[PDB]
Amino acid sequence: HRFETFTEEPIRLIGEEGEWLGDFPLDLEGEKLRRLYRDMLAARMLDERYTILIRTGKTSFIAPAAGHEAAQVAIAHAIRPGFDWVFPYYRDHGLALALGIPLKELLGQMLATKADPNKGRQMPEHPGSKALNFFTVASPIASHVPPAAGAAISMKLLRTGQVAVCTFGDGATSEGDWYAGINFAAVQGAPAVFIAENNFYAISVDYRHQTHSPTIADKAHAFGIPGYLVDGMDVLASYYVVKEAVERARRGEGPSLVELRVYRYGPHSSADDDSRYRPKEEVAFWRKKDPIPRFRRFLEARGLWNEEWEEDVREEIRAELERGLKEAEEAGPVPPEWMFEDVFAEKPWHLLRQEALLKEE
Amino acid sequence: HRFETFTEEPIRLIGEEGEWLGDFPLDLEGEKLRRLYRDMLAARMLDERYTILIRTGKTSFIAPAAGHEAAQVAIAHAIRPGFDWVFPYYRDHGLALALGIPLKELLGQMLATKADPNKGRQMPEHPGSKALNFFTVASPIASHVPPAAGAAISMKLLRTGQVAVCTFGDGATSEGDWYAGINFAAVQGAPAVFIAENNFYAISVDYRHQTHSPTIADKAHAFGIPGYLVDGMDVLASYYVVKEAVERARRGEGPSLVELRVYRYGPHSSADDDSRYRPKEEVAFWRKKDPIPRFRRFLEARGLWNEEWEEDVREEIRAELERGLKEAEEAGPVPPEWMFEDVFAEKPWHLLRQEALLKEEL
Amino acid sequence: ALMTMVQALNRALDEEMAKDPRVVVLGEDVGKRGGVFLVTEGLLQKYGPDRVMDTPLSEAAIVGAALGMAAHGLRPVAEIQFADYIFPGFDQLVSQVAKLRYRSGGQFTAPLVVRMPSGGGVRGGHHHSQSPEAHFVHTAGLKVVAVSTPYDAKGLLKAAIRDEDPVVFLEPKRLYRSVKEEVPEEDYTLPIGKAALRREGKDLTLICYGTVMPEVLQAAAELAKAGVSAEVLDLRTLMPWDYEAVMNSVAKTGRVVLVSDAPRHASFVSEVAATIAEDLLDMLLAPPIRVTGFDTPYPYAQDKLYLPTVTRILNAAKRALDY
Amino acid sequence: ALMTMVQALNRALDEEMAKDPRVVVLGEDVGKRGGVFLVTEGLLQKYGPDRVMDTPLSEAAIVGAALGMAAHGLRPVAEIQFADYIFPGFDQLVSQVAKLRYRSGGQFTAPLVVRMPSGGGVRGGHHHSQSPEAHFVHTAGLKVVAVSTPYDAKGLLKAAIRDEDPVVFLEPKRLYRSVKEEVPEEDYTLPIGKAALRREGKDLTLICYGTVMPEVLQAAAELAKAGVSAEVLDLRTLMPWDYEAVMNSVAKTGRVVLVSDAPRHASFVSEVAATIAEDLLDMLLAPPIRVTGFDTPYPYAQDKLYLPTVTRILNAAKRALDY
Ligand SMILES: Cc1ncc(C[n+]2csc(CCOP(=O)(O)OP(=O)(O)O)c2C)c(N)n1
Ligand SMILES: Cc1ncc(C[n+]2csc(CCOP(=O)(O)OP(=O)(O)O)c2C)c(N)n1
Ligand SMILES: CC(C)CCC(=O)O
Ligand SMILES: [Mg+2]
Ligand SMILES: [Mg+2]
Repeated sequence: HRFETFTEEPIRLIGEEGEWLGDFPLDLEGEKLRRLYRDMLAARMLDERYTILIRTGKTSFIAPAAGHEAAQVAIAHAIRPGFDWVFPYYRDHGLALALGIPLKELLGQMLATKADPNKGRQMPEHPGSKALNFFTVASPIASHVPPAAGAAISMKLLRTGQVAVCTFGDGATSEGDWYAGINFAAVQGAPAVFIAENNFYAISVDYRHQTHSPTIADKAHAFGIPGYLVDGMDVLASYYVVKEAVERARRGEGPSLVELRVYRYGPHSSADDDSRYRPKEEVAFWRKKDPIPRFRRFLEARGLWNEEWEEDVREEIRAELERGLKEAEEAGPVPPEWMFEDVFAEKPWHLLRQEALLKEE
Repeated sequence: HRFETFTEEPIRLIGEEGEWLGDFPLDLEGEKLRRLYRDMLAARMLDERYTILIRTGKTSFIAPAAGHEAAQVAIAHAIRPGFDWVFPYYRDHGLALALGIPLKELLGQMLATKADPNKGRQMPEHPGSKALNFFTVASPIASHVPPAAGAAISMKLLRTGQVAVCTFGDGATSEGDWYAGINFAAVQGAPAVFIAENNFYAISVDYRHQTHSPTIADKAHAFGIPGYLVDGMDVLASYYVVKEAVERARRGEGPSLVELRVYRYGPHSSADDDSRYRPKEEVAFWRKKDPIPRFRRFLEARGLWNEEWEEDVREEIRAELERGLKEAEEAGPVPPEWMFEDVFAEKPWHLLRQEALLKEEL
Repeated sequence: ALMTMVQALNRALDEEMAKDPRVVVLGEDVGKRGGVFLVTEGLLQKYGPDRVMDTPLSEAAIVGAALGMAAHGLRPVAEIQFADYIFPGFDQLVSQVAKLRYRSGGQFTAPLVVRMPSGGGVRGGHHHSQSPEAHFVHTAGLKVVAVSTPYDAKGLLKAAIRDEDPVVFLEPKRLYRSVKEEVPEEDYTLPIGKAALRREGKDLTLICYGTVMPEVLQAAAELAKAGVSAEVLDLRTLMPWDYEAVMNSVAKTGRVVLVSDAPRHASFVSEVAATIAEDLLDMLLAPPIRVTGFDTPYPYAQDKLYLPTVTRILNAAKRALDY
Repeated sequence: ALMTMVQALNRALDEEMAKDPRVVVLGEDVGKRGGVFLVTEGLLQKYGPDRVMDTPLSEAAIVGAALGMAAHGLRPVAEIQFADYIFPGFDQLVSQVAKLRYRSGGQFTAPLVVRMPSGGGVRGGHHHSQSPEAHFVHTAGLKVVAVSTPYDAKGLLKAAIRDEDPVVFLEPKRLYRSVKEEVPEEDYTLPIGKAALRREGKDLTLICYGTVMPEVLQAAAELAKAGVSAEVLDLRTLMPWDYEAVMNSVAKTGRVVLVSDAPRHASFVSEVAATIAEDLLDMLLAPPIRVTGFDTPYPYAQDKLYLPTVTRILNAAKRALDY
């Protein structure tokens, strides 16, 4: 019914051998459990497809999300897509995918083609969708926390019954705006859920040098809101705790801070060298905690998984990826004139002049 | 000895009848105890003097510190003035007085005369002293928290053995820089002590609309450092808890967040109207909690206070105040030229041209 | 009805809030207290805590939440107690607010207003605010307005509240009650982006706005005593500014002096000056002269000297005329 | 020895750190990582964690702590990973750092350096391309330096570290390894506040700095083949800028073009341009022309159309010459 706050050990629901560890009985249909797995696989494969986009030069930058799948897919399923709002950051393409954002739009933004509803205005890993309330990613770390708080306050005043989820890494919790935004949301009892995808690294800076609080969940005490420590490699534990936080917010009980402990298997980004500041013992250790194989065992133990289904799912996903990429590419390059559009609702005199000057070029 | 952290009830040491509540023996000599009292009177009297400076049009702005005496005097005595650093805010003139800053300089800053070592650059309530490591007050709320952290880190790297105390109000705890600065200090285990003078108001915004954490001390959890809830109207509790945090810092154990619960008897400032958002009941109720009378009874119960001594102290104080104001005034107005001084070590070409352009007018 | 700027601004908010339930006011001490300058007086009492809300002491939270509210469904009018204090929430303003429409390809908008008192020039016991408009003008995506009359205050604030683009609204504190003016109680707006001709002249163009208005107007009067007709042009909107109005005036007079209390270097008047030189060189009879705040932090003691004086403005006018 | 700008900068830091124990480096990923651009590579292993320290992800903590350290006894060189990310720490930079000496009547000083990669031409989008120098130049109390060669990189950074005044040091990232120029291994410094003459000419003056030097120098070269002798001036220091160097050149040539990738409105080149028009109108044979970045957030897709092209510069030069 209600998870424990500030727990000593991270909350986990999936046993080492695929057994259910929850006090309450599992209440998700087999179809839904398979959906969760499907989405994680799609997320992992999207990530690997991104790697290829780098190698072929189709995209100039990527932020490997491998290892974040359980957390990202769980979040996507704890809210109501198209109704609730999501304020993500650059590494959430897995969450974006499971939320329902068309591959066409994601790959379109990665490649900066007309398929990008964001019109190729930003560098890769900056998705955004009006239709799915996926607040367009901004580069400055934690800068989207105050806005998330605001949207939540808006939902409360307008009594829309919506919820706003805000995701960010461990490093983000050190920014002043992170604290300021949440503090305000907490004071207003706003329906917002702040979720940390803690991978113990902010590029090369480790958690030990990031903050002195033993956990991120503890930071919740600074706002007087509940904080949860969760195994982010456990898709069920992540879904249920975030789900509970979301329901709490939706019923007007205020925000919560959920810490999903995960691990970044790839380098910080395509412009980094992971195996240049991390102990192989640590990486190896965590590679055995991969959320996908872990949930696979849980499904297998219940007759919800088999090798043949694995193959079909992977092949369906691969086909979709190709279709999506093809559509994004065929959309064509964004027009040069678009550079002067959307700065304001309409172009003022100086932009018209600047555009005109450029056109003469 | 170690005080309890995150206590539900604020830490107190002075009983209502002057009884010692500590779970350790009172170790302050009789003289030192009387000094704490003396300084609180001085702080209070300076504050009332500020009220007159406004009425008489001598200064254009004051931030009444009446009610913060126990907290401010305690902090001033928990550290080693001239050695340790202080990163204060505008309402700490009581702390500045007890720390040993010359009245000539405090009032000079209030009157913007050449007596102000800060050269009348900022509005009143912005004292600053190099001699006493009193980091010059800045206007933007909590902007002094990160610097305090840097100073502390410097003290650690240079093995000076100094500590940096940083004071601020409840409202300041809502700023991002407040959090960002302390977080860095905690991660580095820097010898810094962050002290909140919680008067439950940020001008007109009450605590309830300021933050959702039940106390400011609870915020320490976000940094993994100890947090203390203290009765800011109890000078002994304030002195000892802060002192302990200073010692913890001095011995390399990292920072602490100390919340001193006090009350702002006057309006936020001379530009505000207290009786416009506060019930006379609340104010009167905390009036009975004046830290001065409370500590008086404590000394009285030990034969360390008497009417005669009080009058003697008050008279010596009011004389010092009049002398300080006199010196501050006779200092003379700050020169218009100083307007271009200290922007940089030396005035660059554009400032020279600008300073020359002003003379075409003077 | 005659009223001060404070009264006009207050009436503008009251009016807009009565017209649209989505208009909300948020900031430090704006509710119960009615604001440190009383601009929001009585609004909480009339519209309630869900329409007028005191916020925690954090400019990042104010600007940022406003952006979130605007993107979601409200029309927030945020207040930064003093222009100087916008910095703690500077990133929210320039990275989130200013670029929302652009970075989202138009999917998300920021119909919000951020008002704030600025400048010094008055010792009422309040903080002297160094005008930071340049920071805003330099940032693409923000509309910037600075008013100087009760009539303009009402007309433009209402215009900003209806404008879908983010608007930074500067209110010179020295002008909050410095003079009453006839302000229609009927609904009306003024156009953002259009300058106002305060006085027509043919010998000298005085480009200005906000804080310095008083000294600039008196300087024109002094000039009139000497047979010199100065054209005083109050830009009002700094972004996008009235290019036409500026150039038409300079073209006429042939000589111009730009005045502002903002620091000189990379200031907004510097932009206008550089643009006049780049486009109307052939129409200049004298060099565009800039009278601005000095390149120093705002001095409390020498406030009288920092804020451009009538004399400083006249010395520049003379230099432009005798050229 | 021949080295890239990164090598020169690293050399400078190493030299000053070996020279003075008080010199420390702090910022995100500056230690074990050696910096995201390798500028601090090896310093940690050589000087220890207490002199090269990784910081939490907070620009306010970085700048502010650097301020506190400088005021107390250290000589910190703070790093902001990308100039675009200076904003979260903006208040610390403009309120604490810039005004410390001033507001304390000289009692406290800020001997600190704030390094940051900047400029476009690297497909950085909105927050990996900005050139925010204007924000700094407009703030009294800060010295601003933008280098464009490995030689200047070492000389000016060393200078900055020795200067007791706060210095914001900008490093155009596209130039981090653009070339391997000759850089003396011996100890030398360069004067802050002095422009560097790249090309002597008499038909046109090209004022620029940082990011755009490649296209500008190339524009000069192409002007030569066409018979036009253009003088190229790299300001190097934006605040205080070399007033004499600029006026002398313009006095001679009579026509000037200012180039920068920073947004146009209220930019730094706008300041110099406005100042040229104000003090040398009589020496101008053509309007001061500004080739700047467009007044829009830095676009990803149209990256190459945003950054000034050699063509764009030549067109400006042509208008100046054909005037
Ligand atoms: C304000 C700001 N400073 C610095 C950067 C550069 N930067 C980009 S990603 C990153 C790491 C953030 O780490 P974390 O929040 O843990 O997220 P992760 O990448 O690990 O998922 C940094 C420092 C930035 N984008 N914004
Ligand atoms: C960044 C910033 N925002 C707003 C202000 C205006 N302001 C001045 S004092 C004050 C109240 C601060 O209250 P608190 O920190 O509780 O201290 P107190 O005055 O109650 O002791 C405010 C909001 C400011 N100085 N700086
Ligand atoms: C004097 C300041 C520190 C407080 C009042 C203000 O900020 O206006
Ligand atoms: Mg991380
Ligand atoms: Mg308070």
